[PDB]
Amino acid sequence: GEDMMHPLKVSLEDLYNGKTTKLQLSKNVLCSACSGQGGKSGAVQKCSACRGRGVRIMIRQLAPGMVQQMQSVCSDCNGEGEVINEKDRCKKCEGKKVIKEVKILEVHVDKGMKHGQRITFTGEADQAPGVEPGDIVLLLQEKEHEVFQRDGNDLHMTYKIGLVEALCGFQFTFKHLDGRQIVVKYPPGKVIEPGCVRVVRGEGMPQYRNPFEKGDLYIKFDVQFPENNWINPDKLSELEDL
Amino acid sequence: RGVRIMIRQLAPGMVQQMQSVCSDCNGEGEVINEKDRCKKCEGKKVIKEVKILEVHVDKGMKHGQRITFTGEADQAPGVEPGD
Amino acid sequence: GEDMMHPLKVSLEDLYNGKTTKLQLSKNVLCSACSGQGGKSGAVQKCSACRGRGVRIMIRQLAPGMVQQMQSVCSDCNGEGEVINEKDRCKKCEGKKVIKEVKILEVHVDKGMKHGQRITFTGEADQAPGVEPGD
Amino acid sequence: GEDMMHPLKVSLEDLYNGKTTKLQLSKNVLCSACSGQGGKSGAVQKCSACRGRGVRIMIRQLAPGMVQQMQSVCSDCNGEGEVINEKDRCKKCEGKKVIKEVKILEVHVDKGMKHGQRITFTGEADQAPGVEPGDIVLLLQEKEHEVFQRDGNDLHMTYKIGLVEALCGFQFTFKHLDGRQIVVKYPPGKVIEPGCVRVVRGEGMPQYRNPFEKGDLYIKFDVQFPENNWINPDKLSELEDL
Ligand SMILES: [Zn+2]
Ligand SMILES: [Zn+2]
Ligand SMILES: [Zn+2]
Ligand SMILES: [Zn+2]
Ligand SMILES: [Zn+2]
Ligand SMILES: [Zn+2]
Repeated sequence: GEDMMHPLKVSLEDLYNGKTTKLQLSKNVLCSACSGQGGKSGAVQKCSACRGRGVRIMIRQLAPGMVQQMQSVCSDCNGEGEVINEKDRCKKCEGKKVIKEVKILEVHVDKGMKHGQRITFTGEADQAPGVEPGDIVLLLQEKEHEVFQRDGNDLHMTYKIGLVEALCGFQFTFKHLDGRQIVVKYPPGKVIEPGCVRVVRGEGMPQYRNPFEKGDLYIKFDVQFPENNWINPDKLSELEDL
Repeated sequence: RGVRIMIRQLAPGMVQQMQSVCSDCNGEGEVINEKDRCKKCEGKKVIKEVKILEVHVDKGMKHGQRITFTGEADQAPGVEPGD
Repeated sequence: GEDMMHPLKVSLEDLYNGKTTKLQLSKNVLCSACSGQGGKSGAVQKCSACRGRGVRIMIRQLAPGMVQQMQSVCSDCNGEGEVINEKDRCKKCEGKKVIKEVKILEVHVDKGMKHGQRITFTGEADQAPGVEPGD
Repeated sequence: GEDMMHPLKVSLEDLYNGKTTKLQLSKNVLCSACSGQGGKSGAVQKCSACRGRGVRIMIRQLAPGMVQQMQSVCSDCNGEGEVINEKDRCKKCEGKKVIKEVKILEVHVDKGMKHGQRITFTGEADQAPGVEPGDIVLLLQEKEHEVFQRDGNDLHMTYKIGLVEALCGFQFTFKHLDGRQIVVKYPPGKVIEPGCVRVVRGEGMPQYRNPFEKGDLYIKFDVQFPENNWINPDKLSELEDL
């Protein structure tokens, strides 16, 4: 049978911490009451309606002397070309050989898993009579995150700082993907240039299969200048001297 | 026949037969070479002409009163014109 | 369209406290690339294979002088009776007029709800061309 | 005849001020001594060497039993297939019907002309017997300029300023494409943000055919922060208060 592909939307926190989620899927299963045979041997009859074709040709007049032949799925066998009396299949499928069942799959998203990574559930796809079921393949879709951008195992963020912080040193705090508060300290007497990047080592994403190893966090600094007229002209001399 | 049956597919396995007036004889069922009729009608046996009728409305005429111009309607081959 | 019925298994604690749960369902949606038309007007062709029937009659010999005629869904149009070139529909449906999409429904189970109670999501069932979706 | 295309490399100053330049080109002209006839009527003889083919097949042995046939241009008629005795053409062409002459073209580059603009000299290409000459087409190629980048009729430049200049106002001078010194003044109490753009109106490129109208000059400001440790920590408080 055909494999079923489903996108699983995951956050950066889900990918960092790991996540177990329950996915509800509706799939075709072989009808438990007739084991797909549709019905008993000799219960399966040619649909009289479409004469086994699955489809009926309906004639719609558009104008006198203009008829449109439309092919419609046959109402009496729903396209199957066969009819099975309810008593021979069950009061479930309806000569269809399958029933829609709701299955809950438990999905494990491991630490450090990547965008586009596949989680396969073997033989979990749609069942059909005389067909071995395909797989359900979940495709991991990473959601955009407001603070962090992921590059492989590394994380990138933009942090806004004032001119005073950029020149005189600073301390700031942010929330990481595990919910820890990280305190970043930059010593006085070192300058942060506008757009410059600094690194916080080991505060990136965990490696897949090796969650003890992590990438790095790169912080791009956006240096905010003070507004128009922030200082009296008389004090510009004192600033120049410094 | 004057008409052609054109088949329009609506979907694979749904065909609509539409009757269209035949492009080649404009519904007449016959064709006359231009040289045999003229460069006017076109095997049509008639031409559209613009006629000016002078209409006299007499004093005291009533709403719904009829003014008839005899034989002034459309001409057709082998047909005496209406009014 | 037909309504889709799904059993939602709930515990007594879920029914007592109330519960919000996310249900992932796969449904047929109209193909965004051809708006169900399947393809452009005149892109829809009769399947040559089954001559518009959706099905092919395959002859299986059981023994010399015993042939079984089996009706199989036509491989070339997957039962539709029509074929649409990929370029006329998209590289998605495949002349099918629909695509399987995964939708997440947020389901609210209120306090005191009963066994057999129905929660309806209107128009959320399978879409088909020229058919208003069921619930 | 075929048109001759020549790239003319022009600077922004050339395009702003206008430029007259002399271009020396070598072209084929009809031989003044035989008027292309090659020679007198009956002076033109089939080349005996190549029997009128212009080419000779030379056999080079590569190994015994391996011969390479190479087609070479015929030495005796230089590919023409004909030979004209020197006395019948002149001591110039040599039965060639043309001579290489050096022509100087005066090229006018007007104010506001654009990259890729064509200057055509009609009938100035190579002459051949019984062929009307093609044109010489000069294609203007704008050279990169160290300070200014041109966009249509507008000019762009990057100007570096200190943090003090960005906050307290500044005055600077630059040399324009006409060689004028432009003094740009920015008033005190207005801030220049890093990477912000300002405009000096009417200091762009002149419009082609309308050199009284000019585009604008856009100045991107690159704000230079002071280096690491530029101020004593004790003075950081005084800076914060301002
Ligand atoms: Zn069944
Ligand atoms: Zn049927
Ligand atoms: Zn489609
Ligand atoms: Zn088919
Ligand atoms: Zn000569
Ligand atoms: Zn020769």
